[PDB]
Amino acid sequence: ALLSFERKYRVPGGTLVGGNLFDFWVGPFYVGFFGVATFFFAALGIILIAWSAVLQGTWNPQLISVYPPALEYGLGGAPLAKGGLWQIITICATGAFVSWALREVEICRKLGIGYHIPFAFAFAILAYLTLVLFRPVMMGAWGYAFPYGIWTHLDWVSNTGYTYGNFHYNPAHMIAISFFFTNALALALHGALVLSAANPEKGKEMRTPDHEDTFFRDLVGYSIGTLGIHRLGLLLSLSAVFFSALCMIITGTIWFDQWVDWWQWWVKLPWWANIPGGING
Amino acid sequence: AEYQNIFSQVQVRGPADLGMTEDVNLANRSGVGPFSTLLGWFGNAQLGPIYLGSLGVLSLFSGLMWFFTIGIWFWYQAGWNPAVFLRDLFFFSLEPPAPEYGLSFAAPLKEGGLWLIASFFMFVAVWSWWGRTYLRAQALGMGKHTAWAFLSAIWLWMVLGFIRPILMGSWSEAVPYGIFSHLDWTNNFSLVHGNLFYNPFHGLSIAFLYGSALLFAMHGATILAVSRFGGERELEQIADRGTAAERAALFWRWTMGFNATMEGIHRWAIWMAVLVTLTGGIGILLSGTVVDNWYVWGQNHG
Amino acid sequence: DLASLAIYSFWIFLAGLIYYLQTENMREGYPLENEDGTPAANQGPFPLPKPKTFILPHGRGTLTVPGPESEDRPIALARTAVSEGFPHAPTGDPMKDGVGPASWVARRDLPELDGHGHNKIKPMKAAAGFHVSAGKNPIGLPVRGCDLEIAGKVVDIWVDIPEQMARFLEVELKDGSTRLLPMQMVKVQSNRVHVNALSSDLFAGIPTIKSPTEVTLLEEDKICGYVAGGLMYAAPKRKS
Ligand code: BCL
Ligand code: BCL
Ligand code: BCL
Ligand SMILES: CC[C@H]1c2cc3[nH]c4c(c3C)C(=O)[C@H](C(=O)OC)c4c3nc(cc4[nH]c(cc(n2)[C@@H]1C)c(C(C)=O)c4C)[C@@H](C)[C@@H]3CCC(=O)OC/C=C(\C)CCC[C@H](C)CCC[C@H](C)CCCC(C)C
Ligand SMILES: CC[C@H]1c2cc3[nH]c4c(c3C)C(=O)[C@H](C(=O)OC)c4c3nc(cc4[nH]c(cc(n2)[C@@H]1C)c(C(C)=O)c4C)[C@@H](C)[C@@H]3CCC(=O)OC/C=C(\C)CCC[C@H](C)CCC[C@H](C)CCCC(C)C
Ligand SMILES: COC(C)(C)C/C=C/C(C)=C/C=C/C(C)=C/C=C/C(C)=C/C=C\C=C(C)\C=C\C=C(/C)CC/C=C(\C)CCC=C(C)C
Ligand SMILES: COC1=C(OC)C(=O)C(C/C=C(/C)CCC=C(C)C)=C(C)C1=O
Ligand SMILES: CCCCCCCCCCCC[N+](C)(C)[O-]
Ligand SMILES: CCCCCCCCCCCC[N+](C)(C)[O-]
Ligand SMILES: CCCCCCCCCCCC[N+](C)(C)[O-]
Ligand SMILES: CCCCCCCCCCCC[N+](C)(C)[O-]
Ligand SMILES: CCCCCCCCCCCC[N+](C)(C)[O-]
Ligand SMILES: [Fe+3]
Repeated sequence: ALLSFERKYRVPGGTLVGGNLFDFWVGPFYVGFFGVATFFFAALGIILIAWSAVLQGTWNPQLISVYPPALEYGLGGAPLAKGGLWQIITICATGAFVSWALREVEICRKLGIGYHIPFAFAFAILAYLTLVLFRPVMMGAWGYAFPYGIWTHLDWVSNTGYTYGNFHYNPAHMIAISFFFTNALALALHGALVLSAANPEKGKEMRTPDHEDTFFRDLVGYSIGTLGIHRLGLLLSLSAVFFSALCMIITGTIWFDQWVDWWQWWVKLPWWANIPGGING
Repeated sequence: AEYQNIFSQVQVRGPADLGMTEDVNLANRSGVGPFSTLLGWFGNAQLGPIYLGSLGVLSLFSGLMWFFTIGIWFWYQAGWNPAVFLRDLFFFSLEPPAPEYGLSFAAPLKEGGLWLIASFFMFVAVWSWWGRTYLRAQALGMGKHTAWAFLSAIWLWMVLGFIRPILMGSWSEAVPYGIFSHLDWTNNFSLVHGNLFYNPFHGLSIAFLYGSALLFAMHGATILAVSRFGGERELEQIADRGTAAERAALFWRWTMGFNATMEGIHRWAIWMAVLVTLTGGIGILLSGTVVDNWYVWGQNHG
Repeated sequence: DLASLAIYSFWIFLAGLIYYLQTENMREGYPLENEDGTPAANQGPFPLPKPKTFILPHGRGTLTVPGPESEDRPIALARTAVSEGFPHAPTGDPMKDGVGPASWVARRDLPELDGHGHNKIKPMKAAAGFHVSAGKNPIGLPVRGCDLEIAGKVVDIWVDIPEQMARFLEVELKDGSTRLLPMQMVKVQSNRVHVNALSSDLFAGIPTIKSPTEVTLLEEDKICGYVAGGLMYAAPKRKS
């Protein structure tokens, strides 16, 4: 039940709420007040999904789908079988996620480490909330939120995107994507570089970070360095999600037409709008 | 307010670092570039040196030729007018031959020939660049993980512009060189194949893409969180585990019931990333060759 | 069809990959132990991988993992409950004893070396010709603790030579001795360096280094562990 080096870190303290009341572990898992909260929210959420399943009349994981209230309900409550369960499940999700983050904070405090992890996780939570809470509130109905179903959530992505033509033309979406692709590129390179140093050619001694800097300078003329790369991975992944949330919060609110037509502002600039030739003249 | 180690508070500089020699031909390294204090707030301030070498010259020449071939075509489409060039920059497109030319190199310059030329230059640029990722690691005595990882990206690229068009029997199937047009190509590809959301290899590629951002956010944040114990000196933590590697492992064990090591996290990393384009390339390669319509395929599960 | 075969094959591969990855990640810290240090009955469903050996440069030997695990240091903690899963209370002063968030690992009592076999980290005064190149130069500033009292003054920066970065501040105390403070644990301001982790009376207790111009991996761990431990253990002497 403990890693060989683990006991010396399992001291009391670091809790945000409850003092010593929940300051303990179950097997590997730390509990804390927010562990209890996570369990409660997650448990209720999962039970309510099972109830939604019974009302839908299926137990198939590929079929269970919990839909938000239809648009006619606006931002009001809805009967349980008609959107109310979605609404309660969504409060449960939010509670579970935020509790998870706060429990991560208690774990940081006990371990004497920085808070970067739950800070990073809060970006994911904020993206979830953009889709289920902020955007629907700004648009005036819960029904603009996505349903909780493996395939139905994808139907929502497709239907929502094509509401604005080819969603590729959302410029915040272009930036978000560039960060996702760049992030995966940097992840591959970070993983490869460390491993190439730690696992050198057969019979050779482990390489050093000097060799990692060297390899990358040789390759592209620059190395960000061992601190820099971890700063970078963090920035790229959080930027991707920040621009994801941004690209959706502006869609259906400040911009609601076909995204492709947004780009006309550039083509229509007075200095060149009327010059013949090219694609747009 | 506590210091978070996202940007440095104090930069230091010493003599230009010329790097490790090992088996590298030093005659082929440049001098050092400038030092950027701006860059140094976040990463290393030093630029260069870079390794040149004849393979390097080949890749760069070939890559520029690819770029200039597309750019010359763009100027032509703009009627050689600078104002129209900038106006319509994202709208120009160098397109592959029509389906009627099949896989022949017989299409006229203005009607596919130039696409094939640009593509030829791209092909030599990328593969010679791949050679370089291998050879630079070799000369340093390092493992070949970078070249192996790069090969996964190359796989999707090759599938899109080369292998799939060959298997389909025409260059018309390949991607155009253009900002907006490559996006239109992508949307069209999905529409024409019955919605890629029904391709299990696309869903997997997405799981790995999102999973890459999840994992880099986790790993980047963890290392910064333990940088107060020297956590980013990962190679020495692998050789000689410190309290940084232990607190990092325990954060995750306590959170989610399991954890990594300082070496092993980098293996989760490399695989999470490379599986994006590995599964992706498979999904695309099967599209139209074996499966015409993913929705239809999915109805039969097979 | 071929697509069905590809997807089925992929999932088999992926199960194999996850098995490989998880077992690779069990090269440290396993076998799992009870709270008393004996092997736990339940080791889980993944077995340990076959050992691998890292060849270390500069005659430092090798590391083979997995291998016999031991703390190699006394741990001054005791149970607070009659069953597994509760916290273990410090039996002494946890900052002095190096437990909880003040923990250190029995790393090699040698300095990390660069690719050329020289000490990776040096006081800047001994590093030719390293100098501050941007930002407020902390050298000469008074150092303030979380009790808002001055504990000393900065007399140097210890720098990572191959990576060209500030790693520690060297701080001289009232008695003329110095201590190292992790760069990540200080705030350089216009008129001072502020250390939230430690109150001024705790600076003397920062682990010292044996040689004034180098620091071993063991000493770094004890220093960094102690300073970070102050966040929890100096909370009484902090201080809005
Ligand atoms: C036909 C469909 C349209 C489309 C329309 C849309 C729409 C609509 C959306 C996107 C959004 C996304 N699109 Mg798009 N877009 C398409 C084409 C693409 C293409 C491409 C190559 O063609 C790409 C790369 C992308 C990529 C992008 C990403 C920028 C973004 C999704 C990531 C995200 O929001 O993460 C953010 C991450 C989360 C929301 C996850 C949060 C989860 C956390 C908090 C907790 C959950 C855990 C819990 C349940 C645990 C389970 C328990 C177990 C123990 C694990 N799109 C086409 C053109 N796109 C989305 C977006 O930006 O959303 C904000 C979005 O809504
Ligand atoms: C992010 C922008 C869009 C969106 C765009 C798409 C698109 C497009 C795709 C997915 C796909 C996935 N999405 Mg989605 N998805 C959205 C928001 C979510 C949210 C959420 C906010 O709570 C969740 C939990 C999921 C989860 C899912 C998984 C079923 C599937 C793999 C994702 C993954 O590996 O991520 C990376 C994270 C990890 C690798 C960690 C593991 C987490 C996964 C495996 C947890 C599964 C949770 C699920 C079964 C919920 C059960 C909750 C229980 C009741 C507790 N999506 C929003 C609406 N998603 C893919 C798919 O194949 O779907 C069929 C896919 O092609
Ligand atoms: C309407 C649009 C369709 C769509 C159709 C497509 C198509 C078509 C494809 C994808 C593909 C992907 N889609 Mg999709 N996709 C849709 C909806 C989405 C959504 C969503 C709705 O949220 C998401 C998240 C995604 C996500 C993804 C990715 C997981 C995947 C691309 C991986 C990658 O890293 O490629 C980026 C990486 C590369 C292209 C590799 C590049 C390789 C190297 C060699 C580059 C060399 C460049 C060099 C020469 C230039 C140098 C310049 C420098 C300045 C020097 N899609 C909808 C349904 N999608 C790809 C895939 O694999 O599908 C299975 C793909 O082909
Ligand atoms: C911001 C950058 C990226 C990121 C970062 C991030 N995610 C994080 C963290 C970080 C730093 C962690 O600390 C935390 C973690 O512990 O990881 C292992 C986490 C995490 N990210 C996770 C998932 C996840 N992250 C995702 C995305 C991202 N995470 C971003 C791309 C996605 C995507 C992309 O779809 C998913 C699926 C978990 C593995 C973990 C959080 C686990 C957690 O909050 O646990 C508490 C909650 C439960 C145990 C279950 C709650 C059940 C609900 C009450 C009911 C279900 C409702 C749900 C809305 C239905 C969804 C159905 C779907 C089919 C749509
Ligand atoms: C495994 C999945 C991810 C991945 C991995 C990956 N990519 C890789 C590799 C790996 C591991 C590298 O080893 C390789 C690399 O060297 O990275 C730094 C690379 C790489 N991925 C790249 C791009 C890229 N990767 C992509 C993404 C991805 N790569 C996936 C997400 C994408 C996307 C998402 O569309 C792009 C655009 C390159 C940065 C690099 C491959 C470089 C290359 O093949 O170069 C050939 C061409 C040239 C030599 C130069 C061409 C000229 C330019 C068009 C403009 C001119 C600029 C010039 C450099 C100036 C010089 C002027 C002089 C005269 C002064
Ligand atoms: C101002 O003017 C100057 C002089 C500066 C020039 C300006 C340049 C400009 C504006 C150029 C712009 C370039 C652009 C917009 C490029 C965009 C490219 C994109 C978006 C590409 C995306 C997809 C590319 C793919 C998938 C290509 C794959 C290609 C291959 C796999 C190569 C296949 C090889 C073939 C078919 C040749 C066959 C030859 C043999 C026998 C090997
Ligand atoms: C071990 O540490 C690491 C660094 O330090 C030594 C880096 O220098 C880099 C390389 C940095 C770059 C430029 C990432 C490439 C991504 C883009 C935006 C093209 C990696 C991967 C790394 O792992
Ligand atoms: C609200 C979504 C329903 C959650 C169901 C639980 C997730 C199971 C994951 C799908 C499993 C697919 N499988 C293995 C049956 O084929
Ligand atoms: C992808 C990052 C691009 C790196 C930028 C390239 C910098 C190389 C500078 C080295 C050349 C120095 N110089 C001019 C003296 O030859
Ligand atoms: C894809 C999601 C699967 C959820 C399982 C997550 C793996 C956790 C493994 C740790 C199990 C803890 N323990 C020791 C009680 O078994
Ligand atoms: C490097 C290996 C990482 C292991 C993570 C596995 C993620 C698999 C995603 C499960 C969902 C599959 N799906 C629904 C996208 O098809
Ligand atoms: C993303 C792929 C799924 C990852 C979850 C499975 C890994 C957890 C297994 C580790 C079990 C921990 N244990 C018992 C060995 O200590
Ligand atoms: Fe790392």
